[PDB]
Amino acid sequence: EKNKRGGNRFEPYANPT
Amino acid sequence: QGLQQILQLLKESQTTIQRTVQQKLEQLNQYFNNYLIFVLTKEPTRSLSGLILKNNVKAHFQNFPNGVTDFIKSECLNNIGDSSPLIRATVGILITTIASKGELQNWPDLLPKLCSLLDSEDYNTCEGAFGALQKICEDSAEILDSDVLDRPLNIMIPKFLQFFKHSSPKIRSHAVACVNQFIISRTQALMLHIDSFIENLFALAGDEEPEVRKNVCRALVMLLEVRMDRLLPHMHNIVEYMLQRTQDQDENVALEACEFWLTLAEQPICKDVLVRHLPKLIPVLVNGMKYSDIDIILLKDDTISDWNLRKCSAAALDVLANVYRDELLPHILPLLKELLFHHEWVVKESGILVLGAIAEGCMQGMIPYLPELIPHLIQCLSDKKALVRSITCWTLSRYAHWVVSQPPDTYLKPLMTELLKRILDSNKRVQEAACSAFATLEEEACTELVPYLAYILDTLVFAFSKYQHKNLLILYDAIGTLADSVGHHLNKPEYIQMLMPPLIQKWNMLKDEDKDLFPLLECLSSVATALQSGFLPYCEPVYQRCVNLVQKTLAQAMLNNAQPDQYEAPDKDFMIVALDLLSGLAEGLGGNIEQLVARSNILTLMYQCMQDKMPEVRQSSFALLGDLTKACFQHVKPCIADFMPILGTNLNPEFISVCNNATWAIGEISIQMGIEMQPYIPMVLHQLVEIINRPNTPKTLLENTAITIGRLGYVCPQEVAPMLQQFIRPWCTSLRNIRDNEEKDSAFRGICTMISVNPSGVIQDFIFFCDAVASWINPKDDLRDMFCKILHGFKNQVGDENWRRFSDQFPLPLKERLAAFYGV
Repeated sequence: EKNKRGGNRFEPYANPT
Repeated sequence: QGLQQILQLLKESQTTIQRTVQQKLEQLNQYFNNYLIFVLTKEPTRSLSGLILKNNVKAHFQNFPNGVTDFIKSECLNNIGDSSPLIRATVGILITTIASKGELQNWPDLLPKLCSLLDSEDYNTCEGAFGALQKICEDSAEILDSDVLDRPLNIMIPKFLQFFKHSSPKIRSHAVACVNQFIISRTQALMLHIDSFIENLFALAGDEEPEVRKNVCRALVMLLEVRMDRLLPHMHNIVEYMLQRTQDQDENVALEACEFWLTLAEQPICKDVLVRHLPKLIPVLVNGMKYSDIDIILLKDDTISDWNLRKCSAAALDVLANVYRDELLPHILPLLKELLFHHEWVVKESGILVLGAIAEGCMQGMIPYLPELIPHLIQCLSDKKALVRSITCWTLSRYAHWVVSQPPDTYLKPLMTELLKRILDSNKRVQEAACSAFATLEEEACTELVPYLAYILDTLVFAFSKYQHKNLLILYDAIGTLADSVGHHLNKPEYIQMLMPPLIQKWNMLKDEDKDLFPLLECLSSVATALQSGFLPYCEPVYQRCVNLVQKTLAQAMLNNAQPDQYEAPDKDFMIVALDLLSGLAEGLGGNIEQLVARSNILTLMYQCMQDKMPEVRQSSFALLGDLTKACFQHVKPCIADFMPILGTNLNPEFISVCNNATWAIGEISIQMGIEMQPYIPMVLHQLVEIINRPNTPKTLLENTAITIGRLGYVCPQEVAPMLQQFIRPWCTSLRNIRDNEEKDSAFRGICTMISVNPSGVIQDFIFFCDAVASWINPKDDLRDMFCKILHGFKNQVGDENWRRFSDQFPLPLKERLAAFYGV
């Protein structure tokens, strides 16, 4: 039960705010 | 003079000769700018010089000081209202460029002269001053107060509000913008002149000039968070305004209004106040999610604005689907029937977006319609038009969960095949979309993927050839995700042969400083765990390289610490990544890692990583600790005395995953550490019980905390049992949910050992313990004995009739299992 650097998956409406 | 020699260099700049005077002027800055503002202040010939000067300021201002600097300033502040609109524009651009480079301290005379000139009878000076004043307010992250202004905001705010009534549209805007730059700070002068601001905005609502309307929207949007109490009495009558503001022509106002629903939604008040409006709003949002001449730019480098009306409207919809859940469907479903099947594609795809947009929110109310829809999307996957492909990928991933819950032939198998095709699609935006979507699918469809690994590996490994940078980063994600979602099934000579060879080129190709290692090594760490001992040929270079990264970024960090000016801080993501791979090597190689660990200086390194300022660094090395502790305790033990004090001071719930890995390591330590763990228990035990009891910690932390306490009990019941009377309640509440793994068996042995040292500290809440023992379906033949004696101990102590009395608060299975299985 141990516990990244990315999350560059595709989104149609990601907010740069 | 030599000004005549300058007047030739400017009048030559105004295709080959251009680069000649451009490098001749930018270089003559050593000898200068006193001539630049001289030409502007004493048309296109002299407007250029002011902009040449502007670029001298922007590129090298510290080389300026008082000789020129003060003459520049005094010169254009007297010309702030020149009646030639190009000159005034040149001066204004200058004013504001000087005023962001050389801070506000270096030009204190400025703002008070600008605030003064707003009251000029000459309109050009008013408009000029108000313009620069807006640019300064806005281009200033820090706000503006009475110090710099030379007026109280008590006088300055109402004075802006006054200009809301100026005839000239250009000024009213300037006015609203200036006041707008004070809503966030919640500054008092505005909070007190609040009802005037509101009343004034409302008056400006129906303006004609688009800029004013944007500024009014942008205002009403801000006020919504900051000062909800005032707006609420006007909500419904002001919703309808914003509603007309989205349909409003001029997209720059449409967008600026659309934000209203994003922020409005995030407010508790939303659900109940907005119900009446959904009939009119939802259609309007869906209409915004369509496309326009965006296509023209999008088909022919293929990129548009990062944020725009389409995204905003979609985001609005996503959130709205989360606020209302299923009650949203009667407002969309009809319109969704009309869109999803449609001859005009630009329409069909907007419907596809809508479909995905509302996935998360409406999931439950959307299950009925899925058997119809999922296969419809699967045929769309192979639509003629790319933009219609890419997004059905996405929309499908949004439903990946359900797809996996149905029989794997109906939906999974066709979806997966069509995806693996799309991953290799002709154009980039489909590759990206489809590849990402497949990674989402892996996550959900776990071992259901083993039937297809050969084809899956064929696809991914092939893309390594096709793909380039942008999409390559997502491919790493998808490859790593496979390894995770499939695990050891991947460890087969046939598979290692396809997968590894390309991953190593990338490895040998990339130099140590190359930020491209991040997605690679977080991929390789998932491979390294999934293949297990399969990794052996490759581990020696992989291991050494990570330690060097870790050593290096530590070394670099030390230097920077001793001398921030002479040495720079390092990118810590490099070790956060290195550590996480050594961790995943420690997990898949288990024992086989020892020698590499023995020879290396990894543990000396880890000890500073645990002490690091940055949570993520700590978090990674604790996970690494626990991993090594499991793998080769031979080498870890010789310094449990150094780690425990760290692990203890790191049991802090505000860093939830640093804390989660701490708790986990401690637990794993004890197993290896046997009785020796006893002097260390005081270090950890109290705060550990704090965490088990403090409310609103995620189940993931509670569960680990519970496992750890048990394990610490099992091994040292003498020091752990005294406390028993305090944690059992949340302990059982937590470990009642977990399946009968070894983690659990280890944990329950803990309390069973702790009970028969301090039974007094369990009777008061013996219910929880009984639920917890009715959690077990198959205990080891000696653990059910530990339950047996402990429960019988409670039957003989309390008595036949007094125990029958106790079981009356038991659902029948719990009672029948606690009676047939244990004999009580």
